[PDB]
Amino acid sequence: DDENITKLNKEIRAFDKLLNIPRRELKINLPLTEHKSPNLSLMLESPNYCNALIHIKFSAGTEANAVSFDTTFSDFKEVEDFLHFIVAEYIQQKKV
Amino acid sequence: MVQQLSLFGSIGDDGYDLLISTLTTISGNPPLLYNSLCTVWKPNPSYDVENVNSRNQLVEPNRIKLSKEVPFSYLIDETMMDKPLNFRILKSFTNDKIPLNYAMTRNILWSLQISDIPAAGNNRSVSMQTIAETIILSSAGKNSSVSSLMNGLGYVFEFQYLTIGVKFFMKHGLILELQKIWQIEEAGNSQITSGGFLLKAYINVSRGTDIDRINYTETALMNLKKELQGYIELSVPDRQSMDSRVAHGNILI
Amino acid sequence: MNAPDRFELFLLGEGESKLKIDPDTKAPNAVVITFEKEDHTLGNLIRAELLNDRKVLFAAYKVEHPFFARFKLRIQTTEGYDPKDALKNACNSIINKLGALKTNFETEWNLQTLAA
Amino acid sequence: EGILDEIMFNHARIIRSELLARDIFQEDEENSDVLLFQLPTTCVSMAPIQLKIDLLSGQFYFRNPTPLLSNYASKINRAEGPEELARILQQLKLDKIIHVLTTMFENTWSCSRIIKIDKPIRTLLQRDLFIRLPHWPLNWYLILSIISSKTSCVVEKRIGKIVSQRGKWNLKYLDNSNVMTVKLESITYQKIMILQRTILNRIINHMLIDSLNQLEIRNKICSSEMINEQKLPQYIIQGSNTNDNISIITLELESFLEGSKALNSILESSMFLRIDY
Amino acid sequence: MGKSAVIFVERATPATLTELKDALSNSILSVRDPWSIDFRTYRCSIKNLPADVSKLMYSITFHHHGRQTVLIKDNSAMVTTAAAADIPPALVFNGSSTGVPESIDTILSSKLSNIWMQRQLIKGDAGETLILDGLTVRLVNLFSSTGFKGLLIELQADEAGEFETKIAGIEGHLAEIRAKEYKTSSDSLGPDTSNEICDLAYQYVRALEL
Repeated sequence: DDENITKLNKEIRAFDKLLNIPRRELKINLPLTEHKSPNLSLMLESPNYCNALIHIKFSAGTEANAVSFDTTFSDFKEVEDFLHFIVAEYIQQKKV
Repeated sequence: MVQQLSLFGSIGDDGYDLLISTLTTISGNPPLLYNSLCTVWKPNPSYDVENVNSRNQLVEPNRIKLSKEVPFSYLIDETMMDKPLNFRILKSFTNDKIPLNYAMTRNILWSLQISDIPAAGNNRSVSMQTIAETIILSSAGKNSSVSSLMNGLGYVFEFQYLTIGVKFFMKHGLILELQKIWQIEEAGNSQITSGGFLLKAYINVSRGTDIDRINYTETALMNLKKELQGYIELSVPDRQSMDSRVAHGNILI
Repeated sequence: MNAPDRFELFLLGEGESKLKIDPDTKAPNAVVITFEKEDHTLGNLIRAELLNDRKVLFAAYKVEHPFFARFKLRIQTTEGYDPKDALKNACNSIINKLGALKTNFETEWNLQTLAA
Repeated sequence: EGILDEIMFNHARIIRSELLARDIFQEDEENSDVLLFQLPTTCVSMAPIQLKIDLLSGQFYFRNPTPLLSNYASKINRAEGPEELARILQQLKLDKIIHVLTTMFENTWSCSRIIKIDKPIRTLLQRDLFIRLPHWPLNWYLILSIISSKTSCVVEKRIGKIVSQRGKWNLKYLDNSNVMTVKLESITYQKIMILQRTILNRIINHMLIDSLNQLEIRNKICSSEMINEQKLPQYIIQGSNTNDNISIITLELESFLEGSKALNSILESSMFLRIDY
Repeated sequence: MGKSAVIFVERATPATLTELKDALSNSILSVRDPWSIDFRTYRCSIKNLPADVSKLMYSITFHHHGRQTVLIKDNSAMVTTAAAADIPPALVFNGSSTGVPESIDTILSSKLSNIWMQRQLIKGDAGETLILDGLTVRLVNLFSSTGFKGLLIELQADEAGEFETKIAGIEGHLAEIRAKEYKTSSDSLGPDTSNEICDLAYQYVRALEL
C-alpha cells in the first residue's frame, strides 16, 4: 500500500541470497544393469549457521517411490560408516 | 476489551499539507495510508425483547460495528494510477463522489466491536471509553455470509460509511489519525466531513484495573495536547454524542 | 427465607474439583484430601479399607459442619510408598469386594426364585 | 585485574584437580586446562572428547558439541553435586551408546518407546530396549539388556512376550536358555541383518514351544549345534541342506499324547517334529 | 485433503478408555500432549419467532487448535479466534481492531445476555492423543454437570484414500470390547466449500446430539 513499507521490503529482500541459510544437494546415479538404477541424494545444510547436517536418501532400484533408506547424520564419522555400509551392500547386490 | 483514552479535533484542508510536515518534524515517522469500511447493525425491531429487565435495567440494547479493510484498487479511478500510492492522493479526495458505490458494497456482503457511553463525572481530562472486541476469521455452510450471520444473531443492517486517512505512530503506543468520512447509500455518496479532516489522538489500555498505567497514558495524552498549542485545539468531545444505544439516536461524525 | 437449594448436595458447581490433595506439613508422607459433595457413606468405607494396609500408618476423616456436604481425609504411609497409591489400592479392593457381593446376591436370589 | 585472573585460574584448577581425583576425566598432557572424557563413538572406536572451562562464568563446554552433547553440557552446567556430576557422565555414556545402537537399528527395525517394566530383567547399569517388526507375531518382542560397566559393556539378546493390561506392562514370558551374550565392539551391520533373518525362525520356534506348553507338551530344540553333533537320526537330517527353513523339535511321547501310558511300549519315548517353511 | 470422523459411545464405563488404549497397544507408535474441548448450547429468549427459525446455537471450543471457537446454527458455521497471534495484520494496521480481543463466549454471555442464555455445558479434559501408522486417535472422558456422560473418539488422517477402512477397523476394535451402541459421523457441512475445523465442529454436533 504505502510506498515506504514496500520500499523497505524490497530493499531488505534484495539481501536474501546473502542472509539466507546456505544449502547444497548432490545427486549420485550409479550405473547398474537390469534397469535397476539406485539413486543417492545427499543434501547438506547448516540450520544454525555452524553445525553440519547431512540428510541421505538412498533409493534402491525397485520402485521410483520406494525409498530404501532415508536418514540424517550430524557426525561425519557415522556418515563415513554408513557410506561404507552402503557401498558394501551395493557390492553384495552386484554379487547376487 | 480495552479502555481507550482519546482526544479529538478537526482541521480545514487548507492547512492539511503544512500539518503533515509538522507531524513528521515531531514524531520522526512519515504518514502511512490506510482505509476501512464499517457497517452498523441494530437489533431487529420485529422481535420483541421482553427480556430487557424494565424494573431493574440490567441491560439496554446496543449497536454492533463490523469493520473490514478494502483494497485501494476499488478506490482509485482511471485517472489516478499514474500517481504513486502515498499521502498526496488525499488532496484529490475533496469531492462527494467516490469510486466505491452502493452496488459493490452490497456485493461484499472482519472485526466485531461493541462500546459503551464514556465514564461520567466532570473530573475526567480525556475521553475514556470501554470497548469489547472479537474477530471473525472465516465461515461455511449453505448461507455463509455476513448478512446471514448477523440475521442469525438477531441483528439487521442500519447504515455504513467509508473512512480514508493517514496514521502516525508515536512513542508510548500513541496513535494519531487524520480521517475523511464518506457516507454511502443507494441514493449516492455524501462526504460528511466536507472540506476538512477529522483528527483523533488515542491510546489503548488492556486492563482497566491498572491505574498507574492509566495515569501514565493520561500524562502522555495531555503532554501531546500541550505540544500542539496554538496550531490545533484538541478537546474532549461531548459525552452525550458518543452514546450508541438504540433507544436514543445520534452519531458523532 | 434462607433455605439453600437441595441439589447443592449432589451437583458440583462450575469450577469445582471433586478431589483436592494437599501435602501435610507436620508429618512426613502425609496428605490431606478434601472431597466435595460427599458424606460419611464414603469416608467411613474408605478409612475402614485403608486401615487394612500394613504399610498405612494413619488414616482419619472428619465432617466439620453438618450444613455443608464435604469432608476431609488424612493419610500417612511408610517410606517409599505413595498415599495416592494407597488410595488407589483401597478403591480397587472395595470395587472387587462389591462385585463379589453382587454376584453372590444374584446367585442366591435366583436360587430362591427357583425354590419360590 | 591480575588478582581476579589469578583467582579465576586457581578456582578452575581446583575444580579440575577434584575431577581428576575422582578419576572421571583423564589428564590432557598437551593442555592443562582441557579435560579428556572417553566416549565410544562406534562399537569399536573409543575416543576422547575435549571439555573446556569458561574463564569468565565457568560453564563446561565442548569443542564441537552435538545437540545431545550440548543438552548434556547444559545439564552439567546447573549440576550441584560431585555424585550428581558422576551420575550425569555415566548416563551420558550410557545413552550415547543407546542412541548410537538405536540409530544403527533404525537405519536398517521398529523400537518401542512406550514400554516400561516395573522390575529390570535379570542378566553396572542395565537398560532394556524392546524392538520388533510389523510382520512379527503379536506381542513377541526382541529384548536387549545393555549392561554398562566402568570400562566394558555387553548386550544380552533374548526373545520375550509382553502384554499390557489395565495400564500395566506384564512380562508374560521370557526365554533364558538362549540368551545371546555379545560384546559391544563385535556388533556390526552384517551381524544385525543376519540376526534379523534368523530371529523370525527363532521366534517361530519360541511361539510353537509356548503353544506346546499351553498344551502341556514337553519339547526340546534341535539347534544348529545339536544337528551338527549328529546325535539325531540321520534320515531326519537328510534334506536339511543348511536351510533355515527347516526346524526340528524333539517331543516326548508321553507329553504329546497328554499322559497316554499305554502307547509307551509301542513307540519310542522321543518323536521328531520337522517343520519346513 | 485431510479427513476426520467422530464416534461417541453413550453406555461406556469409566475404564473403557483404558481398555481401548491397551487393545490398540500393538499398533501404537507414539503419544503426544493432552487436549481439551468445550461444548456449550445457547438458547433464544425471544418468543416472537417464526416456525422455520431454529432456537439453539451450539458453541464448540477447541483448545489444541489454537484456542478457536465455532458457532453452529442451522447448518451454518462461524469461526472466531481470540489469540493476538491469529489476527490478520491488515486489521491490526488499519485500526479495525484494538489488538487484544475477547472470546465470543464472553460476548454472548455478557452483552447479548437478553437474547441468548446458556442452557448446558459439556466439557472434556486431559484427553490422550496417540500416533498410529498414518493415523492420529484422540480419546477423552466427557463430564456434564451431573457427572460422567460417555466416551468420545476423534480420528484424523491426511490421506483420504483408505479412511473408511480405518473407521471400520476402529469400529471392530470397539466391537471386541463389546461396546455395541456407538454413534459415528464423518459428514461434511458443505460439499463444495471445505473448511477443516468447521467440518470437525459439525461432526461433533452430529455425534453429540440426543
